[PDB]
Amino acid sequence: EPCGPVPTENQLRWQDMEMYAFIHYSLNTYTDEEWGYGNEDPQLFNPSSLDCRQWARVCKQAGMRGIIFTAKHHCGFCMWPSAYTEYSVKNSPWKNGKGDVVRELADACREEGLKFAVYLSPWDRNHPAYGQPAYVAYFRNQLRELLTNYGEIFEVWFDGANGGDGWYGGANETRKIDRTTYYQWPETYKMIRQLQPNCLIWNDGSDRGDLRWVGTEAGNVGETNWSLLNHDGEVEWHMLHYGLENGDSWVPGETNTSIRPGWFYHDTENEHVKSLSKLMDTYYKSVGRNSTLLLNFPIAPNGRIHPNDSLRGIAFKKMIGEVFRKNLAEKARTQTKGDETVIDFGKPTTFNRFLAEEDIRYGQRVKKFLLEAEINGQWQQLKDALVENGDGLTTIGHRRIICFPTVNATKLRFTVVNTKCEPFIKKLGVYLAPELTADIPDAGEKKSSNLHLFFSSPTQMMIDWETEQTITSFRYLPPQESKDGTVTHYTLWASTDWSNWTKLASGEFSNVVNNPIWQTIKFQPVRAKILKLDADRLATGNRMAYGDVEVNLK
Ligand code: NA
Ligand code: NA
Repeated sequence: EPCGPVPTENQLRWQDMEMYAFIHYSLNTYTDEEWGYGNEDPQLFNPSSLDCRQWARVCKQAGMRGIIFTAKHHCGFCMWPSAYTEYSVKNSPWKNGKGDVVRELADACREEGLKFAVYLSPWDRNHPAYGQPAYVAYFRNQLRELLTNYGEIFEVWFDGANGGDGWYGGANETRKIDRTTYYQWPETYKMIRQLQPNCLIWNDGSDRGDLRWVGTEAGNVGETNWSLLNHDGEVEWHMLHYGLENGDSWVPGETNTSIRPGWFYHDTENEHVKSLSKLMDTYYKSVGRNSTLLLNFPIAPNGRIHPNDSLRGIAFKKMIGEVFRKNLAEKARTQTKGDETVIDFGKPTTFNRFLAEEDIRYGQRVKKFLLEAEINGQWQQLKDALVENGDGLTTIGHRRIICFPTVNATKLRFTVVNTKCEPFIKKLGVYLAPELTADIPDAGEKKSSNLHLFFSSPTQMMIDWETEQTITSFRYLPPQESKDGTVTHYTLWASTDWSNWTKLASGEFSNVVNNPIWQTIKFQPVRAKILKLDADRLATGNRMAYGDVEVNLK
């Protein structure tokens, strides 16, 4: 009964995993860097307390259905005793060079009932022949090892990220490849299919794999999300984030992000494990937007996931269970006339979530829908409160969840406005999510939790919005866990065009160490799109830290 491209059985089961974990752990875990350069010393790999069973337990307790593990990241250090390199745990002090992290994690996923997956970085900064054909054969030999010796692999991840320069066996060169042709993916893809016929291939930047990136690391996919791409030709950013309405291939998007600002463990980020409200936001913008959530939990130098991350994951899984515990549509009278479905609760009913699912076994069909609630005898249009322009009511696909201000309503109407073919709605749901407040245990809410906060480097932090903003003040809170990167001087810029621009500040945080209270920066209202905070000397370290920041508006 189909309509446009349809997913394979593998792609259906993957989609139903809903959330699974990423785990990043490499030599740069020990150098406090997001990337390793390729000459990090394997002697660094010496955790005091490694336990892959803890990783699996933590992930399972956050509601993850599997784990994708960095068997090898960009620096090229291998987490399993490959036959093809010495740059691996064969030559680390951990278990006297006799350990295999891929094995222990595979076993632990098995023990905890989690699916297991591997990330094998195509870009390799250690290998002397990177960018030459000999590295391609090395890559495949290693991939053969991972898909032969560790049981069932649910996904294989080929990062598109490439920074050009690396140690490269001592050459210290910057090397350029043609990403469309260098890795020779088709021969590699055949091997994957042969060794692991149930495995889904994620790739970005070249030959289409079974899954696609969503074009950002922030943890969202488009409010419009077609699980389609075309098989051939270049993929624009817009196609990653929103998919392609008439794409000739089912290539569903995977929403990847970290539970911390960085992918790897950093001590200064222990205070910034994303809050419950931020993760719920990500949930609604991944699982709630026809995607899966790939949430990264990094391993600390001691070989364990940090307890902050663990506690937050549990609070997250708990809240998701609470929001969706009671489908209010279940007791209601539901009927469909034409393109209109009315859920009649029979009495005034309080809710703030709507959920629809298409039966995507038969493809993705809905292009546009409407939501109305009958409030005091009058129909009122609802919209997606998480979408800034438009009502956000376009595609549905695997699952679409719509948040809106809580209403007290006797009926809700769901209308399929536009569709490719006759829609097959497999499920409809209505729910009352509880208030997200700071005092929820382990929620970790901060004033900055849902600001788009990132750094450029350790003098400078930046904030930005989607729309343009009239900013009347800015506040800085020093770190309260430890004082390592406390900011003493500060200068603060605003901007409308990303060109850094205009200066608000010049100051000095007074007695900020012996008195870590909120610091307020005074300035005339600026219209701005971006803020820019400079650390002008850092009290005890090399990366500026903060407890929290607040941006006030008109
Ligand atoms: Na393919
Ligand atoms: Na909140």
